[PDB]
Formats: sequence, structure tokens, C-alpha cells
Amino acid sequence: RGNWGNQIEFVLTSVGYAVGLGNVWRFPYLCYRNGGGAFMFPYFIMLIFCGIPAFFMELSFGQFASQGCLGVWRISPMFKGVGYGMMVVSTYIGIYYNVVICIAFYYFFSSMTHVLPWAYCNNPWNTHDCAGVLDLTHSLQRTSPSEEYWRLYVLKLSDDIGNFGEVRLPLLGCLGVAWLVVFLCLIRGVVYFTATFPYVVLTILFVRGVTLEGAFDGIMYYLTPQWDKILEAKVWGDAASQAFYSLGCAWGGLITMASYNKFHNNCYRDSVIISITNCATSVYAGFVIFSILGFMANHLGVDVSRVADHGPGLAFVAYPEALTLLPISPLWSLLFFFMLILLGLGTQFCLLETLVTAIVDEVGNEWILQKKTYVTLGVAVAGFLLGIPLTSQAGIYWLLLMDNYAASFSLVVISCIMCVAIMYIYGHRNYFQDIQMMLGFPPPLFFQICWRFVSPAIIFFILVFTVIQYQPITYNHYQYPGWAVAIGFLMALSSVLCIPLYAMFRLARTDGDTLLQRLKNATKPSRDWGPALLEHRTG
Amino acid sequence: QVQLVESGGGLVQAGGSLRLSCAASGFPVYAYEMYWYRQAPGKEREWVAAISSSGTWAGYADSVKGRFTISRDNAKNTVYLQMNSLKPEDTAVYYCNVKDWGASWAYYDYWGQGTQVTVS
Ligand SMILES: CS(=O)(=O)c1ccc(OCC(F)(F)C(F)(F)F)c(C(=O)N2Cc3cc(F)c(OC4CCOCC4)cc3C2)c1
Repeated sequence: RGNWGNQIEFVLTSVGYAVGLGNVWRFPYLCYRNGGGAFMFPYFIMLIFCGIPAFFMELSFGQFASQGCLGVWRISPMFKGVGYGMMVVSTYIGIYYNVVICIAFYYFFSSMTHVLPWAYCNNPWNTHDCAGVLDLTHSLQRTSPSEEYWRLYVLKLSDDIGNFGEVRLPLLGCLGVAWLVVFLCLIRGVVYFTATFPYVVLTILFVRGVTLEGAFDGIMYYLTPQWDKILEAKVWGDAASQAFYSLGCAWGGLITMASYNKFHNNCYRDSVIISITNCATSVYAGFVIFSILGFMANHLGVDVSRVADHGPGLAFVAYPEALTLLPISPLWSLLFFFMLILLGLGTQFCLLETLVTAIVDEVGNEWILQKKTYVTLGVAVAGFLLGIPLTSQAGIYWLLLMDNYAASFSLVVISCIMCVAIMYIYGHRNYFQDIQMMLGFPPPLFFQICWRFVSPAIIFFILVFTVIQYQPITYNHYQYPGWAVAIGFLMALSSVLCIPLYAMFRLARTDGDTLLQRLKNATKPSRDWGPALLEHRTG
Repeated sequence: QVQLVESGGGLVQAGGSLRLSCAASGFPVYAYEMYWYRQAPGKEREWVAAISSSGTWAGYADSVKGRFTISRDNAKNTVYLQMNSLKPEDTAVYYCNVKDWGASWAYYDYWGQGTQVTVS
């Protein structure tokens, strides 16, 4: 319904938050690893019944009190470890999400030639198995010239995590540029292009992907359901992690950003608009990738389910493959990788704006604010240093370990702990009134049943059956060794143990010197809790 | 390496039908859009039709729409132009074409031998 060109700019500014590398890069690869038919039902169930409720909760919780992901734990000071856990998640994201941007900068710079290198098998990195889309009987185990460019030129992939080999100086140069553009923007800190350029660019590659032979096999493998893979806890863990991750849940940036939002803003409306358009965008970005896998399937002579069973890298095997079938091919490659760059840098900007803000709110005001630039610089320096091994010859083995464990189901359990802490310790009764003070209407009954019963029930059983059914992680038939999966668990629970660790620390610091009344003193709200100066029904 | 060889031309009366075949070899033709053109006597080489890699989208010249049907059989490495409701102005040398962009800023048009159609 028409609104004099004003509200449509609020829609397009919202749309620009929904599209990101969390769905242009991350959704298709998980969707393939789980096998599309199996992933789509769990993804929708977890997004409807858990993700959207926890997204709206994190927005409201921050907007109401108007405090960052740490200082909002003034409802129950004992649980401030949930906020520190969200900073451990945010610091695992920042280091690896810049090497996803290295690869984007490398393919963007690499597109500055007369011929795209990944188009043919006539290059020195290529094996005898290279099939060639444009290029006797040769091979039993054929490969795409784009799989070999990725695996043997971009990243000279070692056979193991232990073989760090040598650092990829071109990718490390891109890590430098990536961290500079980020840091420089945090000093400088038009909508239409940011919010639409991804969609017109995805539509070009989609209309291309649809017209290729065998695309329907890829689309069919994407959409026909697998009601046979349904009891695998890993599918529900991955689907839950993607439903929470792609919305920004348990990165803590949501709360911190919402703290700047107007007290009477409609965070219900903004949660539906962002999450519904994010859902659709993910399904679209996945559709185009699968329409390309359908083409690689008959081009290589194998079942769609085993064409390119990667992790990170699917978007750097598949989108490159499709670009070589477009006319004026390098122009669209430059525009495509520039779209990925400006999608990625936009989330690093919001992540690092958050991370610095929360670290400042935690400390004595004047000197830490004089240090604002120096601390942002310290984060970008430390983010480059911790990124070096991901540019090593073993890099993506660690990239999949951080993304599949440190930044996966940990987001779901950290936000489940918040869900129960607010609903049962603070009290749903008290919280729904707090929402009603700023929206004017109570939460829809759907969110009331979801927060109180569904979300802890679903999350609890996915947690239990994942522990029962766990299998060693594999990147495309490289099976990870015993020490590596042990580091995976340590990164995964490094952010969760922050909760009980702070609980021990407060139960030591707090007054009481008795068994349980000190836990009651530690769980009830702070005297400073609630909104700023004027906005009090109780105060 | 790339070769294109058309067949199916000749004399036909107005209101008649012909099916031109183009046999393609020397490349993975399933990856390419295929095109048809015609060169009428005393006239410049004109576009007639195009077909997607899978045959999902098929496009035609405004003076041909609804009269000719383009189709392909990627197992045989062929593209066909089914010509119906032929009229004298359809008299031309019909050429089969593929444009290899080579993952570059330009294309090499590869041309078939040309097959004459003559409509009385
Ligand atoms: C799609 S994705 O690539 O998978 C992905 C995942 C996480 C993301 O960030 C989470 C985070 F933003 F929290 C961060 F990056 F800080 F960690 C993003 C991302 O850039 N944003 C999501 C989002 C949500 C909003 F509602 C929001 O503005 C509102 C303005 C009014 O007041 C309330 C907030 C603005 C942003 C930007 C994309």
C-alpha cells in the first residue's frame, strides 16, 4: 500500500539487512552438505518455531532497556556470561568472515583479465581429470576446471590440518585490504543500490542457471523432500545453527544495535519483514547454486548429490562455473564479486561497531573513550593476526571447523539459555507486560507458546540427540583427526562455559553467605534495570 | 576443431514445410546456446532464431514468430529449425551458428556451410 516514497525507503533499508554472506555464501553449502530435500523442512521448522521468536526477543530485550549485549544483563546479573558468550561468538565470526572476504577480493582481482582462468583445463594447475565446459577418452574421476582453480591455484590445499605449509601471500594481501577497508569505514561511520544490486545480480545468474541442461536435476534434488534423513540430529543442528546465524541471533549485535532504536519502535514489524525476506533470499541464493549443480552433474557424469560435496568453497566452485557461461563473462564476474565484497564488509562493519561498543560499555568511561580509535585498531590488528592460519595451505580445514563448530549450534544453546532465563527466572508474565509497554499490544500467542514451551523443547532434544549421534566431521571425504574434532568442541563450548563461569564468579562476589538466598539475590533484577528517565510505568 | 554442417534445404512451394538440421561437432555443444541466421539474395545476413542450452527459452525474429520452431537433441549434437507456412520472402541461404565467448570480453562466430531454401 502506497506511502509517498517515504516508507518504501524504510522497506529497502530493511531489505539490505536480510541479504548477506550468511545466505549468498553460507546457506547453499550447508544445504548441499545435508542434501537439499532433507534440509528444507528442518530449516523452515526451526526458523518458524525458534529463530523468528529469538530474533524478536533479542531485538525487544535490547530496545526496552537500551543497553548493549553485556549491560542488558541487568535483569539477572548472574547471567552476564550469556553476553560474554555472545562476544566469544562475535570474535570467532570476525576472524574467519574476513577470509571469506579474502577469497571474494581474490576472485574480484583475478577477474581483471581478458579470459577467466577457471574456464579451461589448458592451465598449469590443472590435472588430467579436468572435464572442461568449453574445451578420445581420458578419465574415470572427472573434475570441473573451477574445482581445480579453487583447490589447486587459489588455495594450494594440503592433505591435512597439520600441514600448514606456507601462507598464501596473495590471500594474505587481500586480508590486509579487507581489514583496512573495514577499519577505515569505522572512522567514516544511496540505499537503493545496496538493497537491490544483490537481487538483480542473483537474478542474472539465476536466469542463466535455469537455462542450462540438467538444471532441473539440481532443482529437483533441492526441492524434493527426503523424509528418510529426518532422524539425523546433525541435520536439525545445522538447520538450527543456520536459522539463528543468518538472523544474527547470539552474535549479540542485535541487542546492541536495538539499544540505539526508538523505545516505541515496532520491533515486531521489523522482525517479520527482515526474517521473511531473509528466508526468501536464502531459498533464492540456494536455488541458483542448485540449478548450477544440476549442470555440473551431467557435464561430469555423476549424481547431483556427489558433484561438489564441499563446505566453504561451494560458492567459489559453483558461482565461478556459471559466470563462464555468461556473455562478456569478466564484466559480470567483477560485478558479482564486488556484490559479495559489499555484502561481506557491511556485516563486518556492524559486527565490529558492536564488538567495540560493548567493550567500551564494560569499562571506566573517559580514558576508554579516548582509546576508541586505538581499541578499534587493536581489534583489526588482532583480527588480521588471528586470520593468518586461515590463509595457510591448511586454511579451509580450520575455516570449516570454526564455522561448523565455534559459530554453529553454540548460537542456539546461548539463546536458549536466555529464553529460559527471561521466561522462567525473570518471568514471562513480567516480560510480556514490558513488551506491551512499547508495542501497545502483547506478543502474538504464537511467540508466547514458542518462547515458553516449543523453543526449549525442540532445542533440548536436538542438543541431546546430537550428543548421542555425533560423527567425526568431514570436508569432502577428508575425515578430520581426533585432535581436530577435540579443538572443535573446545571452540564450541568456549562461548557456552562463559555462562556457568560468570555464575560462579557472581555467586562468590554477591551478598548472602547462605546456600540459596544468595542465588535469589543474584537472579532478581538490578535497581537500575528498566528504560531511561521518562519511560516508567513502574519506577 | 569446431565444425557445423547443415542439411535439409532445397525447392519447396509456398505454404510448404521444411526441417533444417545442423550437425555440430568438435565441442561440448550442450553448454552452448545455438542460433540460426539467413542470408536472402541481395540482402545482409539476418537473424532468425536462438535456443537455450536445455531448450527452456527459445527466441525468434519478429518476422518468423509462430511460423518457425527451433529445437535441439543434445545427444545427437544437433539443433533444428522447423519451418512451416513458408512464404517466398523466406528464400535464403540458412546458416547455423554458435558464438563462443571463451570466458572473455568477445566472441568468435563459427558458421555452418549454409543450406539454400527456395520458396516458389
Ligand atoms: C543475512 S546474513 O548474511 O546471514 C547476516 C547475519 C548476521 C548479520 O548481523 C548480525 C548483527 F547485525 F547483529 C551483527 F553484524 F552486528 F553481528 C547480518 C547483518 O549484517 N545484519 C543484520 C541485521 C538486523 C537488523 F535488525 C539490523 O538493524 C535493525 C535496525 C533497527 O534496530 C534494530 C536493528 C541490522 C542488521 C545488519 C547479516
